Amino acid sequence: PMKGRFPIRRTLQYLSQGNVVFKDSVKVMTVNYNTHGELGEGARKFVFFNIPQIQYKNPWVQIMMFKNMTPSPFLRFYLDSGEQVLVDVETKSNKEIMEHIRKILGKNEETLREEEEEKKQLSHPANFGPRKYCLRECICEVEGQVPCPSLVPLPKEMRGKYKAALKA
Amino acid sequence: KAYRGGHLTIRLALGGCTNRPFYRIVAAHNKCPRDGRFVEQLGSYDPLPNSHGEKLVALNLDRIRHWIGCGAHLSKPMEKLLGLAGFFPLHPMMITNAERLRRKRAREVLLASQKTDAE
Amino acid sequence: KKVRPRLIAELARRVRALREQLNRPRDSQLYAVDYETLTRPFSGRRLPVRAW
Amino acid sequence: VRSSVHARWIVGKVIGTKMQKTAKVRVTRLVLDPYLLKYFNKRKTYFAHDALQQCTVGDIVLLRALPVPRAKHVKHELAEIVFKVGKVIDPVTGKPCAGTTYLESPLSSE
Amino acid sequence: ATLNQMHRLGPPKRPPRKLGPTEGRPQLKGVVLCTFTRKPKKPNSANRKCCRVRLSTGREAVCFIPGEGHTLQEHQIVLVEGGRTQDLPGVKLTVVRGKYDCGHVQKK
Amino acid sequence: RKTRHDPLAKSKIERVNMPPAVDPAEFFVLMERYQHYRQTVRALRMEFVSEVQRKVHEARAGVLAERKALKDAAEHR
Amino acid sequence: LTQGLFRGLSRQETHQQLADKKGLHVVEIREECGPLPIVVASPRGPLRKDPEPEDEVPDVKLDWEDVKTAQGMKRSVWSNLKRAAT
RNA sequence: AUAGGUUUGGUCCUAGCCUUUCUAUUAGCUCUUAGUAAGAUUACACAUGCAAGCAUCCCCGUUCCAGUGAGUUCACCCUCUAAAUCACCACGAUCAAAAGGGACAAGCAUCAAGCACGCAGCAAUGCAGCUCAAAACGCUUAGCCUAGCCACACCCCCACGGGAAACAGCAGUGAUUAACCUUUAGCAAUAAACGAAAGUUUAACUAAGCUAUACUAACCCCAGGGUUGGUCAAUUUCGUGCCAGCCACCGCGGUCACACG
RNA sequence: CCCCACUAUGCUUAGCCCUAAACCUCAACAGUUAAAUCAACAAAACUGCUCGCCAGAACACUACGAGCCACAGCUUAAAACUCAAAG
Ligand code: FES
Ligand SMILES: [K+]
Ligand SMILES: [K+]
Ligand SMILES: [K+]
Ligand SMILES: [K+]
Ligand SMILES: [Mg+2]
Ligand SMILES: [Mg+2]
Ligand SMILES: [Mg+2]
Ligand SMILES: [Mg+2]
Ligand SMILES: [Mg+2]
Ligand SMILES: [Mg+2]
Ligand SMILES: [Mg+2]
Ligand SMILES: [Mg+2]
Ligand SMILES: [Mg+2]
Ligand SMILES: [Mg+2]
Ligand SMILES: [Mg+2]
Ligand SMILES: [Mg+2]
Ligand SMILES: [Mg+2]
Ligand SMILES: [Mg+2]
Ligand SMILES: [Mg+2]
Ligand SMILES: [Mg+2]
Repeated sequence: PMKGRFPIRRTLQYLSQGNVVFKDSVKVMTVNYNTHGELGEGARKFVFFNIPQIQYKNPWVQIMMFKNMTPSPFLRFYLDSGEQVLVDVETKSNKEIMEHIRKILGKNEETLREEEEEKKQLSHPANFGPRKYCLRECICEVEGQVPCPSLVPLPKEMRGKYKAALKA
Repeated sequence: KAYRGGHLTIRLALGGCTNRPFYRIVAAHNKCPRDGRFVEQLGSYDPLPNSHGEKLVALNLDRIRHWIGCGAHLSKPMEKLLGLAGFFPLHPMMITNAERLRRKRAREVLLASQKTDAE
Repeated sequence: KKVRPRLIAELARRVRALREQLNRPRDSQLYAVDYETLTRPFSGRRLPVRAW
Repeated sequence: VRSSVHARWIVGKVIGTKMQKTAKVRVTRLVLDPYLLKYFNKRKTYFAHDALQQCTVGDIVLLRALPVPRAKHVKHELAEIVFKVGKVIDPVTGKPCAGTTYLESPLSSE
Repeated sequence: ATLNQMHRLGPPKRPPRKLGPTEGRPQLKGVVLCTFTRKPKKPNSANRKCCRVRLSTGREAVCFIPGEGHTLQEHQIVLVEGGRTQDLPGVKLTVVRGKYDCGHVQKK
Repeated sequence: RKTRHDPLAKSKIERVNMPPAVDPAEFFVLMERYQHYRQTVRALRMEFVSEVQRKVHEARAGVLAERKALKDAAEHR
Repeated sequence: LTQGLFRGLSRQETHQQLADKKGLHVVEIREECGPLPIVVASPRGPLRKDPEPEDEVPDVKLDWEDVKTAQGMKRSVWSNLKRAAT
């Protein structure tokens, strides 16, 4: 089997389930949690399950964790303008934390669909080229048009071998 | 790549196999190869008539108007495709080449007539 | 990532530019013409037939 | 406002302070292992400009990219000391703390 | 192992594939030097026609002539190929029949 | 193709390309057609150039764009 | 191989035993039939009124061979070969 | 991998090797037609011919296309900002070099230390640091992440200078290698250069020639190659007698050879 | 191999050498006895976490290189040829 406890965390299907896509302002995210204490239980589960999901969606965001530096856990974000966003996460579950930072610093569903829609316009169906970029390579793949000579030989009147011979 | 000088141009990039040509309209640098790297593909042109006897020509007018406004030039064959469509005026030589054909065919009607008349 | 300097490429560049300014040809040499063969002796190039 | 430096804001830890008005900071980022699909810390060293030389080895600091590198390796500057070594102040309560214990009870100031 | 140990090491490094007597080439051209016979190892017993040739690379190895009878002499040209001679130990090359001086085995 | 350093062929040494003959009528009529065609196209090009300048300025400095940048900053506070 | 094949094929839990075990409906979801829920088995005894507690993350041991295939990483020139009817 | 053969007197386990599949090159035997695609082994040396001209003189162009893979983390993103295009002033856009930041191949740690690789300061000048087992420095190998890109352009990284007299442009030749395309035609199409333009030029390209290397299709006449102990589809009769010979693995052959001919 | 005799050595002191079947051939911390207990033998079968180590046999407790009060030494440690087994 797959090593480690909860091996599903190390899967692309689980890393892409994160719904926290930070904005352009967020630059650094610092997590301070305590290894023990009933109050900090959620913060530990948030570092064990969701940090992988957050860093996968925000690869250009620095995430640094510190253990047992304060009596209580908390999150702190550092924006590009110089503003700091403190977030007390004591006495909260990992879902409440994941849902709370999505409302104050995460993008909404309206801002995401737009970005995706732009990409669809990058691949024009009318264009012809390699299969990697375009759907069709040549226009002989379109019924009605003249087929490729490799498959269907052209008439002797349409080949430059005989056009020259017929003329001379 | 960086070319000394040069400019963008909207030309035709030949494609297809032997005796089966297929041009694809593209905006590419002036010095780049004919079928090499391009900035954007702005249409396609199938010279050979289809079953219906018609030549197909695709044009991304919204993008052709963008590159012409960014400093792009046009090739003579491509300026004759935009004149046949009504996007540009009929190229001067598309008109003069038609007049030359008229006089040429009228010059052949004389010899044909004389032969049938004289002989 | 530290590119190794090419000093001879800069030395010759300066020398060439200098010589192009000290040995530059004059308008008497460049734009001369032999009125029998109609060629510029500097380059040995014929003029267009419409200028003869 | 726009600068020629890639990393604008980064958090690190002072590892050395043996250069004049300069602090050597170690920055860690999580990097995904493509095969194991697990994140590991990839660290990197950054040179920060400290005018007052108030940094101490072992403290967390915040760096701000400079408009242009003042030196060959110095591209950032000390914005603020997040956690001072041994004298951290709880941001939630504003009270001193030594680890997971309060040095000054938060109830003193209600 | 552990995930941390598997990350430090990295993807398995496949040992560099070793080259054979032909040095990763289908065939090779060589000149004949000698024509002797060698006895195979147990459980077999025979006299197998072999020849020492100098390849174009510069080496000088031993080769096995397949077929019944041959007319190979010194200084002749032959084309060799791969293929272990199972009975003969240390013989990794085989002569190609009907190429250059080497002539196709006469019928019967 | 050749370079500046490559020499010339010996078959093109004594070569003279004579210009084509001119039809006075067609030459003049065709010389005006290019004059108009190129003037009609110079105007079209200027039109399209003004549309590319507009959109860019509109995008970074527009009414709608600046009406949304303030909404996103107000919602942040 | 044979002694183990018969061993696992005899210790497999059917849909009826599962329902009776947990007192819940066993619903079948098929892509060809859309979102239609198909009841394949129901408990004979008292149907439970409380649902199963939804689990955020399941602690089930996975197989790298299956996960490596679902991610387009198991390259093999011997898998998915055209063979005769069986 | 749906796996299979092979350790032993025999069994189980472990393990390596090999077989079965799909491509490419060369060799042997053999080979009917048509269309299409592709097409030196060698950065070794090259006979001949051609490959850049245009144009009322100036300028522009020959810095492109084409070619090769010697060398090799200059190829990507951001910032800033020249040249160039948008007739022109300006505008901003487009495109994009230099500079600054970041990212970026493989193998060897029996390459473990590198030896000036740092910082401050207007300057003078001062401090003594910088990189590295989370792999510095170093050796070796390799064109790459392919709508294409990078690098090279006889050699000395460069090219004033020197050696010295150059096909890694097309066709072609010598040497070399297991490796082998014609010393065709035309600028009619497209592209590029020049011209105000009609137009001119182009071994780019287009249309042909050669080659079972591959794909497609077909043919009244026209089929060979390998294999036949097991894995693995398929042998009758003679000859040979551990000799001659065969095998991808296990092995056959000692006068009854389904394994050699 | 058996008997007798005797020496280095076994002991003390001051230094060096740094090896072993240095093997209880069974790593450290925490935890479990239920499920499929479990190839065989041996000292029943497993979980979590971490470090170290091994990837066919032989060549090889070898060669070269480097380091070490070690100079017939120790540590680190390959390759070519060979086999279809070894275990
Ligand atoms: S591919 Fe379209 S003609 Fe051959
Ligand atoms: K035998
Ligand atoms: K000119
Ligand atoms: K190369
Ligand atoms: K023991
Ligand atoms: Mg090129
Ligand atoms: Mg640059
Ligand atoms: Mg060594
Ligand atoms: Mg190379
Ligand atoms: Mg051809
Ligand atoms: Mg017999
Ligand atoms: Mg036989
Ligand atoms: Mg004694
Ligand atoms: Mg003793
Ligand atoms: Mg002991
Ligand atoms: Mg041990
Ligand atoms: Mg230990
Ligand atoms: Mg071994
Ligand atoms: Mg020893
Ligand atoms: Mg030794
Ligand atoms: Mg030694």
